[PDB]
Amino acid sequence: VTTEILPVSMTKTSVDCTMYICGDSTECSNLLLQYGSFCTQLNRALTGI
Amino acid sequence: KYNENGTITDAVDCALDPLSETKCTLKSFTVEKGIYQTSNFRVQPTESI
Ligand SMILES: *[C@@H]1O[C@H](CO)[C@@H](O)[C@H](O)[C@H]1NC(C)=O
Repeated sequence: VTTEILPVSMTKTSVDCTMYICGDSTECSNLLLQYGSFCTQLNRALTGI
Repeated sequence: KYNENGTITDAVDCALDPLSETKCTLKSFTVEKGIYQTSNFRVQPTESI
């Protein structure tokens, strides 16, 4: 009898890109919005994973 | 929502209720069956120390 070990899944990590970059900051968030969808796209990619 | 003639015919109030939040997040007036992440619940400060 032999044992074969294979991974199946990753930890389902999800990162809030706005909180990560501009935590509790209105002034920072307003500047972050000048980058358009970059923040949203990152959240989407992690959701997909 | 702007129609073919450039007239605003509808709108979503992005802070009215949780479904409106989903419609706003997905940039659509139609939401398909499923679970969507739309926001981040945050307790606000009540005192200034
Ligand atoms: C645009 O205007 C024309 C009249 O010139 C009307 O017949 C048509 O239905 C209008 N389009 C929309 C989307 O309301």
